[PDB]
Amino acid sequence: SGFRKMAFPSGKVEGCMVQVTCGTTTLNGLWLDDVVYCPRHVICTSEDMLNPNYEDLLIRKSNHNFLVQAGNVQLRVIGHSMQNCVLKLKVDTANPKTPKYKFVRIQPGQTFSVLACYNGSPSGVYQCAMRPNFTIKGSFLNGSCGSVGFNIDYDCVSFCYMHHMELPTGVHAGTDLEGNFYGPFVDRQTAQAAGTDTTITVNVLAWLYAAVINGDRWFLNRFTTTLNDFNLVAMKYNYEPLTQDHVDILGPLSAQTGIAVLDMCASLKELLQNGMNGRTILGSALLEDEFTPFDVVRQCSGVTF
Amino acid sequence: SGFRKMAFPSGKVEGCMVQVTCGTTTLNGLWLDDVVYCPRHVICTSEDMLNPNYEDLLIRKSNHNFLVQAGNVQLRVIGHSMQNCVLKLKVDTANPKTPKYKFVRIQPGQTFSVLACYNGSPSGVYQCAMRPNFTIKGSFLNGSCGSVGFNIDYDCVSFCYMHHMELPTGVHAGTDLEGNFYGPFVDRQTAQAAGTDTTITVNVLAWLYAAVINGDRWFLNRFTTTLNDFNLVAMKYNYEPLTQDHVDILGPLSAQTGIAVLDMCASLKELLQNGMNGRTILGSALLEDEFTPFDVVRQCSGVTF
Ligand SMILES: O=C1C[C@@H](C(=O)N(c2ccc(N3CCCC3=O)cc2)c2cccc(Cl)c2)c2ccccc21
Ligand SMILES: O=C1C[C@@H](C(=O)N(c2ccc(N3CCCC3=O)cc2)c2cccc(Cl)c2)c2ccccc21
Ligand code: NA
Ligand code: NA
Ligand code: NA
Repeated sequence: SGFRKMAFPSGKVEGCMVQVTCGTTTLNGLWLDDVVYCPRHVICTSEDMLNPNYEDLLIRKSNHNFLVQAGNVQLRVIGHSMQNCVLKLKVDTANPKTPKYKFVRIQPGQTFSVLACYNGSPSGVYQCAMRPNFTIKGSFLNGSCGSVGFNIDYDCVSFCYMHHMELPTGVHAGTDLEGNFYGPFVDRQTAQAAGTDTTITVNVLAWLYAAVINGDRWFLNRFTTTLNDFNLVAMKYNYEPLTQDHVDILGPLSAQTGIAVLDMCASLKELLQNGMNGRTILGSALLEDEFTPFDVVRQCSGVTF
Repeated sequence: SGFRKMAFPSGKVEGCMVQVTCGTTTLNGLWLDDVVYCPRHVICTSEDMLNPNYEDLLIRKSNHNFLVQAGNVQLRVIGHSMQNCVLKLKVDTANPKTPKYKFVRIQPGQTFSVLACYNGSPSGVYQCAMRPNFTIKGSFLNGSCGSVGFNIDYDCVSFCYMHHMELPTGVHAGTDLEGNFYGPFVDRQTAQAAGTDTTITVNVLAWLYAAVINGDRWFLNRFTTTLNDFNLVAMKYNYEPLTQDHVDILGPLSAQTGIAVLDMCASLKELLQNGMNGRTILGSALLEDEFTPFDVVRQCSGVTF
């Protein structure tokens, strides 16, 4: 028992992190097989960040202008290319620590672990969600660019995020590993609007199921609702509308607990309308939305990698 | 910017985890150099757990009764010995992935990362604190015994915790790596009192400093206090008394922010007495106490290992 915000064990990813330097600019890269992936703004000076012409900037660079260090080992760069907002540096050595891996583009509301890195060295790991507005609420300082987000299934690492920028509002933006931003963002030092965000309803409901499995049960009530009725409440409180596909995904937790999804929705509706009355659920005084239904089942069943 | 409950990168520890089986009972062990460390209740059956005579149970075991598997590496056991509540299995192979390491006994209020493991395989990592009453609020299922807690400083892993037990209250108890329990606990399936817990005041203050550094400043007030006055409030709210040693440890954050420690104490006093009025600090609606002053500085300054 217990329920924590648990990250994937980071060692398979740690072995892939390198330092990339171009002129005087340094950030992290990801070394998989004989390619290093990093944010393309490695080729910028501070002057350039306001409005970079990345194609013109990169034309000034040759292979020997990219220094890649993996611990104390220098890698030889033999090719470079830009793909969207990432650079791909071909190196003459396959990383011996390459895990089984895939690149995935995750959906809003999905979770992943971040390995925060500086100078190609890991500093910490934490779990977060992709917000409905395609930002993440991370913890990142200058130099953290090229830090990656991932999920692990048994021996296979699915990379989903590469960190690029902090917005002037203090939330974080980045790309998939093919260099396409999540959300409307561009890699330039400019104020940039993020959507209105919303709370990830299916995750809240998953966490309430977690709470019940752990014996926090005070918020269960004698009420039920309908999808339509609940969705009126969701709208008012800036929650995502619930769909039957969400109901289906919550079926395992419903069966495990015996609590019908729409009954748990009725519990949630009462918490939205009445608040928590100075009580807590799984150590939280807010409704928590950074656990997926898959996360709840995996933590509550001890799955390993 | 941003502030998250960040764990240490777990790779150096993942390479030390092994499966230990004795008869039909399986749990995790920690393979360092040519020794494997695990909880001594590996030698029990379910019927033994109510009142184990560990010395008598262990006298029935020889080296060949302990199976140790490191992935599919099967290790040969050439010696065994009990130290307090831990078994030490001497093996004929030094672990090639052994990090630089030390064993430490941490103090209540200090934090560490847990690598939760099952069958010798890592499932997740999360950060937690040693409570004032020497329990931890973890996430652990049957099979998790032998999972360890640690801190990393550059290249050196300081092991501080080995998981042993869930109490019937659903909080967790364990030992240092010399097998001595934190707290009054014994390794037996019996109800065991943990005694009154308290909030780790110096950590709450550290986290308020973190909040200020991150621009969450609404709780700063026009007031100051004294140590004595604050300690009366701490007592009423089951907070640890603040001492000048704690004030000294908070000096770096006080200097960074320009807020004198007793001024921050007065902000904390007002939050204790008035609550948060439906507001949040660093995404929490409670006062958080699982970050040490060293943790805040490390996260806010980007230190790597
Ligand atoms: O999470 C981050 C990463 C970083 C960031 O956001 N940058 C950034 C990247 C490179 C530089 N460089 C390059 C040359 C010398 C230098 O400092 C600076 C800032 C950024 C800004 C806007 C647009 C983009 Cl695409 C990127 C940052 C700075 C402060 C606090 C947090 C964070
Ligand atoms: O975090 C844990 C670890 C585990 C626990 O607490 N055990 C435990 C250890 C071994 C067995 N064994 C041995 C033989 C087959 C078997 O099941 C069982 C329970 C325990 C209980 C009381 C006293 C002590 Cl020292 C240990 C547990 C069970 C359920 C949920 C969570 C947790
Ligand atoms: Na997030
Ligand atoms: Na983004
Ligand atoms: Na303990």
